[PDB]
Order: sequence, then C-alpha cells, then structure tokens
Amino acid sequence: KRDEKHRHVVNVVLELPTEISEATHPVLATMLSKYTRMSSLFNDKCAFKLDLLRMVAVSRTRR
Amino acid sequence: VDRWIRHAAGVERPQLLDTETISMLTFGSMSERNAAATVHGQKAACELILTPVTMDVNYFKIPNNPRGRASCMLAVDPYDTEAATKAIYDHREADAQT
Amino acid sequence: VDRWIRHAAGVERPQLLDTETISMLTFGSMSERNAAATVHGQKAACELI
Amino acid sequence: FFFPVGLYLPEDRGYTTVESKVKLNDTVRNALPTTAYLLNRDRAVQKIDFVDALKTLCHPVLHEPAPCLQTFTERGPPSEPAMQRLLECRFQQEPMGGAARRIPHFYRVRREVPRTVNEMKQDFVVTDFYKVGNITLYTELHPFFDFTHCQENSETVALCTPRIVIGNLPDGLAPGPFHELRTWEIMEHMRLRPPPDYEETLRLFKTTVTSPNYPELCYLVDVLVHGNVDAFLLIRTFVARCIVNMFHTRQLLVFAHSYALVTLIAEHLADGALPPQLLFHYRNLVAVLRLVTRISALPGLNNGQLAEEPLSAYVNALHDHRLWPPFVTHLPRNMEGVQVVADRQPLNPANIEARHHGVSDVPRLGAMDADEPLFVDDYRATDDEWTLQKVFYLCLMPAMTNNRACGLGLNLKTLLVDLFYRPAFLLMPAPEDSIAAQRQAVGEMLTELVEDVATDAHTPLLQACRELFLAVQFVGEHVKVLEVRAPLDHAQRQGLPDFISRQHVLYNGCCVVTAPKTLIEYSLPVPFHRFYSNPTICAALSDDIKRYVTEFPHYHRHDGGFPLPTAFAHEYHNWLRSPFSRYSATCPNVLHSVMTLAAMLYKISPVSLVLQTKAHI
Amino acid sequence: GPETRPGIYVLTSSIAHWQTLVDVARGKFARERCSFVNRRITRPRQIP
Amino acid sequence: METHLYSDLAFEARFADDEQLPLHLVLDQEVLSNEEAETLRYVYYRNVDSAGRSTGRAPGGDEDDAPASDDAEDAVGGDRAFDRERRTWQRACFRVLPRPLELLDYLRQSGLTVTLEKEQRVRMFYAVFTTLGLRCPDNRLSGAQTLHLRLVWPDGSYRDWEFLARDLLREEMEAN
Amino acid sequence: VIQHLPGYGDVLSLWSRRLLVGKLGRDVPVFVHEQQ
Amino acid sequence: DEVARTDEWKGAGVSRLREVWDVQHRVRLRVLWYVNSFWRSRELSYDDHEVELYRALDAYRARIAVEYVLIRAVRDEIYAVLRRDGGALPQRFACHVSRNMSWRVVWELCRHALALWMDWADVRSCIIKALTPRLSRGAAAAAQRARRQRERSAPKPQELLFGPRNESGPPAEQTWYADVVRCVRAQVDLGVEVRAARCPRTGLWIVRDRRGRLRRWLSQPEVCVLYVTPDLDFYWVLPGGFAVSSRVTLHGLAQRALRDRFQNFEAVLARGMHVEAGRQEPETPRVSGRRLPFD
Amino acid sequence: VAVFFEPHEENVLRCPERVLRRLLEDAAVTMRGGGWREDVLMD
Amino acid sequence: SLLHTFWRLPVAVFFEPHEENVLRCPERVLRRLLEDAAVTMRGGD
Repeated sequence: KRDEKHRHVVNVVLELPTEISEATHPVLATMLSKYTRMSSLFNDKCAFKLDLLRMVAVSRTRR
Repeated sequence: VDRWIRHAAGVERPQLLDTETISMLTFGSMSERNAAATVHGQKAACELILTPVTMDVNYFKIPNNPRGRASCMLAVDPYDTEAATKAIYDHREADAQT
Repeated sequence: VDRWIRHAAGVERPQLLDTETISMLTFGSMSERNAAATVHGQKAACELI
Repeated sequence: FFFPVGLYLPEDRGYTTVESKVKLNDTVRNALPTTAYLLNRDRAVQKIDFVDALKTLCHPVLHEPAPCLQTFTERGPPSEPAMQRLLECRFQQEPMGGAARRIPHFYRVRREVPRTVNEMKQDFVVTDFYKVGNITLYTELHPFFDFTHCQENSETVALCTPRIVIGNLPDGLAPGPFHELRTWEIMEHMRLRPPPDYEETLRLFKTTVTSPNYPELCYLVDVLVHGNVDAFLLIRTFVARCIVNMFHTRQLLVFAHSYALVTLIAEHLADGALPPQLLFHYRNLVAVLRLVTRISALPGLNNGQLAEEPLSAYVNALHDHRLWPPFVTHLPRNMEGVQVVADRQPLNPANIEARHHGVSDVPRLGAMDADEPLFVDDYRATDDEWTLQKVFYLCLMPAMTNNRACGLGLNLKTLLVDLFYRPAFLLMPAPEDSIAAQRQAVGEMLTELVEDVATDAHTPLLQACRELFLAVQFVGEHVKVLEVRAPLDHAQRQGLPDFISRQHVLYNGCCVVTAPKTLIEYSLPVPFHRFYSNPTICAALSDDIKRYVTEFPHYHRHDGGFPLPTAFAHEYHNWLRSPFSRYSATCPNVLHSVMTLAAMLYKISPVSLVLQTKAHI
Repeated sequence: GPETRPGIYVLTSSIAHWQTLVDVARGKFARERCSFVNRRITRPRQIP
Repeated sequence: METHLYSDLAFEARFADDEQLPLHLVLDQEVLSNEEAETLRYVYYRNVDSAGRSTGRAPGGDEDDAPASDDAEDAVGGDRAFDRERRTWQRACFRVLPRPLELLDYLRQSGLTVTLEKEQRVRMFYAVFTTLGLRCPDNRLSGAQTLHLRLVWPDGSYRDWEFLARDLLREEMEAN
Repeated sequence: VIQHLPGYGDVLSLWSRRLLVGKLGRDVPVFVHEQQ
Repeated sequence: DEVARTDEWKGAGVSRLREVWDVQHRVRLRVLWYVNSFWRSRELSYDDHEVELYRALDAYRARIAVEYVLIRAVRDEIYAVLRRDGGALPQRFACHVSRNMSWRVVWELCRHALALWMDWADVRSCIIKALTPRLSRGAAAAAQRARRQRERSAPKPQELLFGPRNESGPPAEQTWYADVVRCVRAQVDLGVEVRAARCPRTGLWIVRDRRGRLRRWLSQPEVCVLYVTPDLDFYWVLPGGFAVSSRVTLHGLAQRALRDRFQNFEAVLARGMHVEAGRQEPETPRVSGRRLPFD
Repeated sequence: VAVFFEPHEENVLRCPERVLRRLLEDAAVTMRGGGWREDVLMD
Repeated sequence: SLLHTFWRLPVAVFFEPHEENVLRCPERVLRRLLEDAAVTMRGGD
C-alpha cells in the first residue's frame, strides 16, 4: 500500500511534529507526491528538511 | 605576435643563416646594410645589459668593470685557473673592487 | 644558538684538530686562507672598540 | 664607455649637492628619471629613452632562459652547509576534492615548514642585498624568471618559473617606495595627479573592515545570496533596514566585506530606501574600483587586439581572464585556456551541471558534500565585472585591511535546518504577541543573530526574521577550493612553453575579518592564499590551528609567511606570490597603496614592454 | 600547366663542385620536381 | 598534412596483404608538452583482439602464456620473447608542427576544403600529425577491439594509453 | 551559399570544385562568376 | 587526361571531426576522416556484441593488474617472512645503535610506514625499475656469463704464471632502486636511484647517492626505506639498520602480460644517430619552432 | 659523553609479542578486506 | 623488547653525521613523532 511509506517519509525522514499534517500544508502533500519516489537518501534527512523549507519559501513569495 | 613585434620595432623579417659549406666559402653576411647618409661618424654600437633599479650610483663615478665584479687577470695568481674562476664566478667569495 | 649565530655571521665552525690547535695556540698558524683576487692592497682589517 | 639609464637613488638618503644653480618643477617626471642625455661627436646633446632601447629589449633571446637553466643544472646545488639549510624545500600536487575537509587534519601535526627561497629573498634591506652575507643571491640569475632548487624523490632538482607580473621582483631588486613613485608616474601620465578625494570613504572602510565587532549575520546573507541578483532583490528591503540601523548604532559600514554585496547595494538600493550618505559611500567605493581600473590599463595607448585577445590583457594582469579573483561566485564568460579543477582531473563541460532554484532539485542538496560535480548558476560574469571583482578582492582588500582577512565556509546543510526548521517558519500565512514569546518561538540562536541588527519599530523581530527566511530558496552548496590551471598568453609562453601556472580560488564562501562566535560551532576555516590567511581568525575558529599556532608563536605573523596547507603552497606557480603579502604587511591605509597594488600588476611580456615603453612609463 | 612552357635563369653562386650545386638546386626547385612527377603520372603516353 | 595522404596510400597498398584500415590522428597540448613534442622521435601502435591478444603472436596461443619462472638464468625467455615483443609493435609516419595554429585555417591554407558539421574553432599551441591502423581479420570489424598508441623519445622514456574502437568509430561507422 | 556576386546586392565555388573533381578526375574549375 | 590521387584527394577534403578519450580518461585527442579514403569504398561491416566488450574490459583489468598484484606479492612475502622469522631482524645496514631507546615507538613507526607505503603503491615504484633491465636481451646473456664466471675453480699456478692475467671479477659498486617513506608528514618517495657498497670492516651495506655523498636517512627515526637488487632480491629497512630479507616472487604473473606492460624498448636507427653500435650520439635532431626551420 | 654500540653482522633486534600480534592481525584484515587498487580504478 | 648487541661493551661516538650513521633519540621528540605520524596517517562498496 501507500500508508506505511508516507508515514516513514513524514515521521522518520522529515520528522515533522504531529501537529503538522497533510490538511495543514498543500505544498507538503504535493511534495510528498515526489519524495516517496526515491527510496535512497533516507540517512541525510537534513537535506529533505532543507528542501521542504526552501519549497515553502518559494511557495510563499508574492512574485 | 611575432609579426606584431617585427612591426613594433623597426626591424626586418628574420633571415636564415648560410649553411656550413657556404659559411666556409664566404667570409660574412653583413646583414646591416650601409646607411644612406651620415654626417656624424661611425654608428657607435650601443649594447644594453639589464640592471636593478637600485644599483649603487657611486659605481659609475669611478673607472669600473661593467659586470659588477672586477676580473682583471693581473690580480689573480698566474695559471691558477681554479682560483681565477673562483674570483670571476664563485659568488660566495669576497670579490675585488668595492 | 652557537650554530645559528655562526651561520648568520658567515664564519665557519671550529673544524680544527687537536695537534694543529695546540700548535696554533703555542706557535700561531695561518688560520685564514688567501682571498681569491686582490685589485686593492693588503686586507688592513679594522679593529672596533 | 658605459653609462646608466633610469636608475633610482634611495629616498632614505635624499640629498642635493647643488641648489643655488638649478630648480625643477614638482612634477614626478622630474622626481623619478626615465631618460639619459649624452654628448655627440661635437658638443651637442642627444636623447636616449627606453623607446630606442626597445630595439634590443624586445628581442626574443632576452626572454629565453633555457640555456640559463641548463648551465644552472650543470653548476649543481651548492654544497656548503649555509646553502644547505636554504636548499631543503618540498612541494606536492594534491587532489582538490578533500582539500577543504582535511585542513584540521593537516594542521594537527606540530611540524614546522621551511621557508621557500623567494620568501627568504625578501627580508634583506636593499643596501645589504648585494653583500656577501646574503645566501640566496646565487639564485637571482635573471630579472624575468625565478630559479630555485626543490626536493622530490629524495633528489634535488632545479625549478624555473616566469615572473608573470613586474611586482614579482624581489624587494632588494626593486624597493617598495619605488613602486609608489612609479604609481605617481602612471597618475601623472594619466593627468590624474591629484587623486579624486575619496579619502573619507576609505577611512570609514578601514575602520569598518578592521573592526572586530563586525555583525555575524553579514557572512550568512553573503553566502545565501551568492551575489545572485534575484536573491538580493528579495532581501533588498531587509538590507536597507539592517544597514541604516547598523550605521546608526555603530559608525561602522555594514556589508562592506564582499564585492557582490557592495555592488548589488550600490545599484539596487540607489532606488531609494536609504539615507543618501551611505549610498554615496558605496557609490564612491565603486568609483574607486572604476578609477583603479582606468589606472590598470593604458587607455591612451591601448588599442587593437592580437590573437583574438585584447591588448589590455597583454599589458596588465587585471585584464587577463587567466587570473581569477581569490573568491569566486560566478564563472567567467571567458574561458579558452583556463582549466577548472575540482578533483583529480580537469572538468569536462558535461560535469558542470546547472543550478535552477524553485524546483525541488533534491539530489543536489543530497550531494553537496560531493567533490566531482560543480554547480553553477545559469549565469556568467561579464569581462568588465570580472575586472572589477578581481581588482576589489586582490587590490583594495589586502591594502586596506593590512592582510587581516581570512576565508571560511558555513555548514549550510545543518546550519539552515537548525536555524529555521521551527514550526513558526513552516506555518506562515500567504507576530504581535510579545518579545519574549517571539524570541521563544523563533529560535534562540536566530534571536541572538538578529535581536538588534535588523529590527525597527516598524517591523518587530519575527517579521524581520521571516523576511530573511524567504530568500533561502537560493541556498547553494558547501564550500570548495578550486584550482585554476592555465598557460600564459601567446607571448609569455615563448620562454618555458611547457610551463603551467597553478592558482587557487575559493567557491561559494565568504571573505571575513572577524570570527563569528555563534557560528564558530557550525563554521570551518580554510586559509588558502598568500592573502586572506590571517592565523588569528583560523586559531579562533578551530582548535587544531590554535594548537599549531601556540606550539609555534612566531608563525603568528600577519605578513603572509604563515604556512598554508601543503596542497595550496605552490608559491612558484602562483601569479602573485611573496612581494604583495610583504608589501601589504607594511603599507599605509590610504587610496594610494590600493592603487599601487594594481599598478604593480603590469605584466613582463615583451608586448607589455612595448606598450609600457611607448607611454614613456 | 596544360603544356610545358620553359623557364630561363642565369645565376651566380660560390659553389664549384657540381653535386653540391645540384643539391641546392633540388632544394630550391622542389616544386618543379614534383610537377615533373605529376606530368609523368597525369599523361602516361608522354615521357619528359 | 602530407603524412595523412602518404599513409593512406601506403595502407591502401598493404591492405590486400595484411588487412589493416587506416585511422588519422591529430594531437595537441592536452596530450604532451611542447618540449617533448618538439623532440618527438618515434610513434608506435598495436591492435588487440577482444579476448586479449596481439597482432604478431599466433592467435591461438604461445609459450609466453606460461607463468614467469623467476629463475637466475633466463628471467622471461629473453631473446626470443623480446624479439616477439618488438615484432608485435608497428611503426607509423608522423609530422609535427611546432608553431601554434588552428585546424580549420591551416587546412584551408592547404588544399583541403574542410566543411565541418559546424565551424568549431580549435586552437592548438603545437600540433603533431599521425596515422594509425586497426586491423579486422576479415571485413567484419569488432568495436570491442582496443588500440595502443606509443610515443618514444631519444632517452628511452615512453608514454602510452589505450583506446576502445567503439569510441573512435562511434558515429562515423554507424552511418555506414 | 554565395558570398559575393558581380552586380548582385566562395563556399559554393570550392564545394562545386570538390564534387566535380571527385566526379570527373580532371581540373577544370567552374566558378559561379567565371563560366555560364 | 587523368589527375593523380593527390589532387582529387585535396579537392575532396575532410568533413567530420571527433574527440576521443583513452580508456583511463587520461588523455584526449582528435581524429580526422577523409571523404575520399579507400576505407569508405571497402564497405566493411561493424558490430560490438556485448560479451566481446565484457571480455575486453576484463582483459584490460588483467593488463593493468600486472604491477599492483606484484606489489601485493611483495606485501605477502614481507608478512610471511616476518612470521617465519618470528619477530627477529638481523642488522644489515651499517649504522650505530642506542640501547636506552623506546624501541616500541619505532616499531609502531615501522607499522605506520608499512601501511602508508602500500596505500601509495604505483607503477613508478622501485620494483618496476628493478624488473626494467631484467627483461632486456642483454640481461639473459649477462646472467649466463655471471653464473659461469662465479662457478669457477681456483686457477692452477700454471694459468696464473702464463698467458692471460687474472680475469676481471665483479665490482663492489652495485646499483639499486629504492622507495623511501616518511611518517612524520605522510608523504612517500617512489622513484629513487641509489648506489650501494659492502663495508670493508663489517659485511653490512653502505648506501650513497650517485653523486658519491653518503646518505643520511638510515638514522632518522621517522623513515623506513625499501630496497631491491638488480637480481630481484628484496630488502625492507627500519631505523637502526635492521632489515627483512626475501626474494620477489614474481611467478604469479604470465610472461605475456609482464612483457606487454613494460620493457626497456630498444631503438632503431634514425636521422643523426650512429650506425656503429654504442657510439656517442651527436646533437639531438629536435625539429624546432623556437627557430626558423632549416630547409 | 654519550655511548653507542658498534654495528656488527650478528646483533639482532627483538620484537615484542603484542606488536607482532597487532602486525599479524592487520595483515589478516588487509588480506581479507580485498581493497585492491586495481578494483578502484576499474570502478 | 631490548635488542641484543654483539659487543659486550659499547663505544664512544665521534665524527659529524655524514660519514657514518648514528640515530639520536630524545624521548619527548620520539613521542611527538609517534603521535604525529599516527594522526597524519589517518589524516591522509
């Protein structure tokens, strides 16, 4: 299925706090559509965290 | 860049030397042709050697050897070629003149 | 410090041997060799006080 | 008969044996001579200048040291022990991938480093350099080339290299004040004899760059922007607030360290948003760069091109694309002979991948620690901006800062996560509570970074830190140390055609003047050049360098003699080498010394000789 | 060319021994020698 | 330039007897330094079968395949084995241009009317011209074949490196 | 295809030369502005 | 009337230009293709079946394998003979020794040197230079002559009194090639050439440079050095002149690949070099660009 | 004044057991590691 | 651990260190050498 992989990519790789969920962030869901593609890089979690961070930044600009 | 340098100074294009046999047959090429006219005398060949900007100006107010170290062969002992070469080349020694 | 100061001054080590040094103290010896060339006169070395 | 032309009497002993019979105009042409006059067959005076000397000075044989190298090799290394202690020196070629990571590993060993022959040649004052007490004099065989001995494979061999710029000449052969007087000669030829009075901006620049109280976040935003124009456009309102608040709270001019920040401010913030005086200071700095650029070339005589390369590049190294600025953030538009080395082999075009922001581009963020791939903006620096950046970093900085600067990198992958990854940033609408709640929510380290640097009554701390956060999309990668390998121009090549010049530059990093105390835990230092290698900053940043320096207190010298890591220490193959560090160590902090470093750059090539001589310089 | 028109020269030289003069003439006239070989190949019914 | 034409004609001559086809090379500063390019003496080339062989040795096998004996008398079959090794190497003509030049302008100053797929300028500080052969046992040519290029200088030093025929022929043969 | 032409306002000429010497095996150059 | 191949060749010209790297990506060079080449007319066929490619790369790996495996055989000999002796090293190179020294630290430095040298193994190392003259044609004849000469009965008084004088024996001055590794700063030297002799007072070795000066490293605590003889005998030395002895077991390699990789290539006559064997060569030919070429 | 032993062909250097054990263990680890340089180049 | 010396009694050293080889070992220097070498060796599928 898909639930276990998404739970991994949310609570082990990205390590979001529980108060942040799919319904709170549309960009996070549209990005998890991509993040589940690669099964590697699940040790350098800092890279995924920074990627989500800059994705939020680029999503929130007024330009 | 070679052509540009040949143009920058008033020098002609390069010219190959004569071969061994022709050099033995003919006694010289005299590349610099005789000038058209000359009121002053024979053109004094002025040669340039390189020099630091901060050489001792006192060097020139006296008769002197124009290569830094004096090398007159009446000074060194006769037929001691090793000592003569030490006096003219071996830079670690204390030289003649100043 | 002796090695460094000898190098900085430009004078060689006491390479002298035992029999030559006892002869040098008692008799004297030509411990300095001749210079390579001389266009000027004798090396009238100055003494500094 | 024999006669001298263009000698330079010492200024330590200036004297006039005749004053009542002659008096001359105060033009520097009379102060520094460049001609000689002699009597003809009859009593008539004739003029000899270097232009007549060009017929022999430009001849190829003068620039061909191969027989000199052969006879030097046959003469062999001197055997006397005084020569022996100078003889011992070693160099090694190294890969560049791990060169930034391994600096603490190198410095951990307590071993000393022998001084190179060129470095030893500088110490003597001019009147002692010719005396027999000088050991290194035997190596000074030719004015246009260096000669030195080196050890590899346990054997001693001779090494030769060309003196790319006239400034390379040793101190005893051309003293420091002589370069100042020739700079005055250049100015008088250009008829800029009284320099434009940018002096007050230079004093403020001195006091702001030498101040140990530089704000720490200045380096962080400098890394983050990369100098990318769109990145700086987003922050532009943050920059104005920070700069005005900093200038009012401290009389030191902020963001003055990096060229990209300076020029981006000078253009973009000119729109407004600033008190006019600070913008005037920055425009004056840019004008100083433009003025020294005009001095660098010979615009009066400079015209035409040769081998599809501009004559200015032949005249002065500041216009050669083959000389890179010590800190690089954009690849130059011009690359013909230059090879860029990031690892064991020069980079093919396929290996240079494009950095595009906005899109996730996650594998690049994963592979930032990697060595082989080199990431660039979809952007290139124009040649004029290349010259401006080169002159800002080489020319202005070590002159005004007295070589106190240093290079460091920021560990972005962990730093930006540890800073911004609070939920307060992740949840933000497409504040106002209380200062204590703001400081608790944002993150304490970001608070101590920002608390009073970039906040005003109009924008509390949380809004400002959110504003800085918005620019993170241009994050970039870690730092790298790049090697530039290039043969010289088509004219300098003629002597030693095999010769390759090896140069080092730092990519995606800052030039700093003080240790960022909060970032000390996160940041790493990397001294890499005869400039930008202050041991104080490095000892502050890393424990191993502090241990190495405290084991050898003498190495504390700011004058550039501090041993670089052996991968950097190719002093004979660098363009700049020892004289510029030694000069920067003593030079006064005025515009004249700045412009002097640039006029000192003139190249040694025969074409450069032709151009310089035709100007009568 | 299409057909052979001849060249004429009168020359002065310091060389007396014949084979040395033939060597230098070959050195300076290599184009003509290659042209002769080209004539031999291009028109085999003709023999210069 | 003349070396390419002469070697092409010579390999046309020898093809009927030993079936080598000619390959034309030009080398620049990325290959060798100016000093060693100015004093170049010899160039040598060799072909290898896919499984690993040589042109001179008997294709099936040879006594050289045996392990080294490390004895005192004959280290490795001295005279006969050295004769075989010098047999397997082959020499080719070469001409070096020590003056710097660009390929397209030089070729157009020569008789060759070069019309490349694009007029890509290339600048070489010094150029050497060389033609090498790679053999096909019949009119079937295998891309897995490896080629050797040797350069020799008077003092006995040498440098060499290997190519894959699939890289050299990657598109030129694909058209045919 | 043609750089300069008399009264109009050479890669074609030399390219035609190469193709026609490949065909004929004879050196009769036919330029764009020389023959009819 | 017909033209020669040369003129139609020059007319037809070239149209393609490709750049190709070598296998190791060390050097890149270009290839030219001529449209008029007979290679086009032959219409030969081409294919690159993958199994042949795999065989080719495996054989290439076996080709570069020749020297690294020899280095590893040197390692195996060192460790095996160290185990066989059981941790006893006789002194072999003439230098004085001190008793009141922490020999454990120099043993640890020997371990570090052994580790460091192997990481920097290369074809430039000593043993390749040692095999370099062994492969040439003269080596076999010289070895035969040497074995015949050394295995000789003492001459009778008859032969000494009359006829030829005492036939010349081998010289003491031997030639060695060496690797030296320094541990104080991790760097190695791999292409050294050194003179050797046997000390007259005691049979230990003395090492000197080709300039004649006596060599210093044997005293330095931080250095361990490697020797190999021109008859492929092996020595490893740690500070104090204590050595390990073995013979290089090069029998792990096939003769074909060993000869293929390297040999002292013999020359053939070219312009300027003597027709008589062994004469002094005149000035090098050196077709040059620094000067106007001669014609 | 310092004192030293004169070199001779017979004097021998001993080896501690622990250091020899360390050397042999390192030899075994390096032998079974398979860190061949040729494999790195082929990679 | 200590070596075995052929001569029962040692001898006095003389002459400069370029005609016969003698090793000299300050214990502190040797400890620094060991530590530096061990660190730098590590410093330098």
